[PDB]
Amino acid sequence: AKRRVIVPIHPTPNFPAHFIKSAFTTDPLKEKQKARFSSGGEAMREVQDIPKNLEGERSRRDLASRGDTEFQALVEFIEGASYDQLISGRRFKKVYDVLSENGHVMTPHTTLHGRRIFWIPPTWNRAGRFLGPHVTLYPGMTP
Amino acid sequence: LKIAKSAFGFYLARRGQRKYPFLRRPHIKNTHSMNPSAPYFWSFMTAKSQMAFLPEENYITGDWTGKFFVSKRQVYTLQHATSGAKVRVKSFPSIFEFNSPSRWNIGKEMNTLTKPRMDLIDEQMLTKKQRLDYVRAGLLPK
Amino acid sequence: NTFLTSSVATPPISVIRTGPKWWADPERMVRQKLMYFTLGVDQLPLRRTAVIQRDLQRFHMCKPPPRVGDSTGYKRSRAAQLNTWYRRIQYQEYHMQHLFTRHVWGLLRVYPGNTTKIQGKADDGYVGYDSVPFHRYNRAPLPFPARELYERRK
Amino acid sequence: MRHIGQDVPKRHTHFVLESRLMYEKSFRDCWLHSVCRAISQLDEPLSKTVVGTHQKMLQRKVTCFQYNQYGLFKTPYYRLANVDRYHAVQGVAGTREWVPYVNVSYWTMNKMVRGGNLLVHRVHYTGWGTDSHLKKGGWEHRWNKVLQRNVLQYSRI
Amino acid sequence: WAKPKKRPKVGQGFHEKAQKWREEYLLDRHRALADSLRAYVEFSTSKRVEPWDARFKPFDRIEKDGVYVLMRYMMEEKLQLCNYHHRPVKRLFCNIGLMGPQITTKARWKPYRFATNPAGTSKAERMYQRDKTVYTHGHND
Amino acid sequence: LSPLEVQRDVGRLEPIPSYAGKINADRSVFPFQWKTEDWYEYEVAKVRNRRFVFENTE
Amino acid sequence: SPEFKTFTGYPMRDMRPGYGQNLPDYIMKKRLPNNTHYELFARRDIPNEDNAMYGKYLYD
Amino acid sequence: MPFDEANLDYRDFDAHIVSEGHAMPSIANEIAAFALRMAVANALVKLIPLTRIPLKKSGLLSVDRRRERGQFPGYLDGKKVKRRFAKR
RNA sequence: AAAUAAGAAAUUA
Repeated sequence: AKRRVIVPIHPTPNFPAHFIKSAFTTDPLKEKQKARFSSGGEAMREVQDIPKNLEGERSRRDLASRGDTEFQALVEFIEGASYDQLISGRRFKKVYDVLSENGHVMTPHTTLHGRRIFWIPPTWNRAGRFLGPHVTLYPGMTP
Repeated sequence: LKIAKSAFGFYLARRGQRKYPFLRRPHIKNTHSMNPSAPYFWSFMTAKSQMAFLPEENYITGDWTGKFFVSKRQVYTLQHATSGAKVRVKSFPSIFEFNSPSRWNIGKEMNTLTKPRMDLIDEQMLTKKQRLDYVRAGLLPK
Repeated sequence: NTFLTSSVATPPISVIRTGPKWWADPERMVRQKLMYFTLGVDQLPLRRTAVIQRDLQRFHMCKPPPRVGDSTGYKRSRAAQLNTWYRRIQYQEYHMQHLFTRHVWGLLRVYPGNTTKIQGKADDGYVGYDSVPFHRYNRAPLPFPARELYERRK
Repeated sequence: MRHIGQDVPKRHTHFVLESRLMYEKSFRDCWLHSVCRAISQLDEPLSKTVVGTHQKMLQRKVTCFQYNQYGLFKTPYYRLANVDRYHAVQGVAGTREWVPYVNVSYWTMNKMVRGGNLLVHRVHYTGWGTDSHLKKGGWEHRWNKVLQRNVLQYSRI
Repeated sequence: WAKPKKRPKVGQGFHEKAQKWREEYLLDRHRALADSLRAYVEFSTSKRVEPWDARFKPFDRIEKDGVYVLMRYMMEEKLQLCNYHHRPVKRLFCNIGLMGPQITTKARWKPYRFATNPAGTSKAERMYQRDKTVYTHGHND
Repeated sequence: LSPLEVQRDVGRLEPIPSYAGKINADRSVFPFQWKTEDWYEYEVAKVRNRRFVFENTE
Repeated sequence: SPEFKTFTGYPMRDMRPGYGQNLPDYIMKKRLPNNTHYELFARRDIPNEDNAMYGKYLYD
Repeated sequence: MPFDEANLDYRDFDAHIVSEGHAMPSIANEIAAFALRMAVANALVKLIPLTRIPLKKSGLLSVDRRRERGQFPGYLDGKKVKRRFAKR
């Protein structure tokens, strides 16, 4: 069948074990599938919803020093109107959760082209002609 | 390329029918070099001035053993006719000889005396498919 | 007339569909008007045309008025009727232009483009110096030199 | 040789080296060649001092000398082959398959730009660019402006 | 990109055939050349139809007035020497100066291929009745 | 009233600008109107002279 | 002419139809290839770029 | 038009327009004229401030952003026309 | 081949 063969990569000073099992696969029927997602310290705490169990002096220090989270959320969402930030739908979502706690022929192919908040910005390996979200091709004259 | 007529058949791509900038096509194939004109006889595919000297190639430049064919930009001179010596030129399949000397050749380059694309076709250098395609164009009888 | 060669005729409606680009290009329309005015004849059809087209141009970037659905189809048919009216108002003009131009050329001792009628002078299409040696539509042989429609003095 | 112990993956890369030597030969022969051409073809008198039979004679003497120079490099540049220093891919210069300032073929330009190796900047594929001059008159105009700052801004002496 | 198939070998005795065919193609070309030179010169030497288009002015005018007067009395000899070939005719008209700026601007001339007809030409068909065996580029009768 | 002295705000009364009827009209001054020959010559001269500068001056 | 967008102020080309690299006149005013970009290509663009800076054996 | 919209007499004003874009031997064409009209209107507004309100409503000061498509060698004409297609 | 500084207007899943 002329079955393709792939030789294992062993851990390397720049290429640690988890990087290898997550970014590299020796079975080439599993190539070109799709992207996998994982979570780190904070996004993990959000997704996993670990209720904090009460603890020693630090935990009660932070039960007494907490203040209004109903308010703090609100503030942080507002703060997106600051000159150096944008207004986030995520920040808003967090506020909401705390309050409620109780052309057309081509826009398959234009899918990147509006003003788009990104997560991962596209890169030149994966995107041939896209210029970036900030770009204005047909600028008007403004004083 | 589809068929390899030379080594380069292996190295080169055709790229369909692709356009090159004016008067630069990678390979100089002068199909037109013998293209009869009475009034333009002395200006067409010849020297732009009649006061130019004959090219390098009409002269023996160094100590030679001998040559097989002379170059095709060599110009036919009265001595080519008169001397009765071998005058060969590299054409395809092999070589064209000027055997039957005439003064009507004189003063033109052998480019112009050698028909590059002959009306004659070998059926034995053609695949059965290619022969079919030459019958479609109304060249080969069948 | 400088443009003498055989030509391709386009159906009137496609000529009119060019709108501002040709049929209603201001520049062209004005010298039509000049021809009529000089002959001492009102240019009414030209003015109708200019009115229709002027307005076409003014609203040309707007979206059409919102359509409510009707079993009658009275709306659709009234829009259509108006439209073909305008089309005909302009056919009449297009005809006038070809008409008067040919007539005026007859007065100016002008030779038309190949295969063209000039009512009093060349009944079958006039031709001289075509790429093809016969008259195209008669299938009759052309004389050398080019046939003359007018007596000699100038 | 004969494909024994070859160091480079593509053998034809060597041709690129050969090409370099061609340009070298041209530097060695250009001045000479062109002088012999100009003195040969000159119909007007050469000068006050060299005229008439002397000039005719000297002309023929020179073109005889020029024909005698074996290996003198007369080939016009546009007839030399352009071949990549990397993958030995070839392209016709003045065509979209050859990229002039890096002097690599389209194939290599693509490979090198997409995996980042060349540092370039992406610009909308359909226009003239970021550049003012190209934006004005396109390729010919920018070509001209380059002539202008290489030559014309000098009043030579 | 498929590996290029190998080209079949040349032929047996095709080297002789190619030699002979080119040989006598050249021998033929000598007479084709001789004949077309004869034709070219015969054309240069012989008369042509009048180059100007009479449908426009100043040429339409009755042959007894205007430009035709200017031609009959001042230019006739020269116009006949050059055999009404359209190039020298147009130049002579420029140099007679009594027309002056008009030659290129107001006056119209026949198109190239019509102006090249032999004097006496009656029907247009003549353009197509000239000899095709001869390589003059339409400069032959 | 010259168009600048006219009071165009329905709700205010503004001080009339000091140039209102004052600046006079000479075609020699403005609007700019000029011969084509001179314009050509000017433009070309201005390009050719970019580098004629004495930098070091007393 | 300042009327065309392409206006450099200098006569970029001379408008002579026949003019060619052939002519003695052209040869007399012409930039020789020595020390132009052609030389730069001749030296710096070669198959293994490091062989431009030093003998491999030496370095090794 | 801008002198009209502002209810002004054009004869009370001197204007000179300067071409800062691509020069051409003839700017007579409707697009160039659109740009002209706009320049004049913006000047008029800097000069007679209140005149801005009629002008802005009649859409004189408004700038349309349109361009010929960038040149591009893929298309036959260099702009809009894709090359010939044949089924295999 | 085209609804893109051009100018086109009414029969969705």
